[PDB]
Amino acid sequence: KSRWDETPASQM
Amino acid sequence: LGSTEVLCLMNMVLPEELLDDEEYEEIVEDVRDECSKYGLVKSIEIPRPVDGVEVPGCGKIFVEFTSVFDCQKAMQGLTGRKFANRVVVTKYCDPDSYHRRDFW
Repeated sequence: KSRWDETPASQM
Repeated sequence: LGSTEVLCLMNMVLPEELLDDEEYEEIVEDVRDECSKYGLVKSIEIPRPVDGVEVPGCGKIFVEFTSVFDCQKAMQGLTGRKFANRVVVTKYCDPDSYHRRDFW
């Protein structure tokens, strides 16, 4: 139940 | 500063979120589990409010790795992503200042 998004940094 | 083996993560926590021990522990593990994707994590510091005051460094998360390269990879892997819908901002810390545990 992490607070981190799943999106790679390279895709932000 | 940097690169160094200590990472400072900003914009992730509200002081309010650090008052409850249960919620505080959840945030630390959340940080540890994600940072461990990049390196062995030697230490984590998340300063908490005390006597209802934002102590130096409150709002910041500090993570020490065993090498500069591992810290660099974590900075690349984490910077600009969202944590609780907030954009993560990062900087390197001076291991000396961290060695003293002097935050600001």
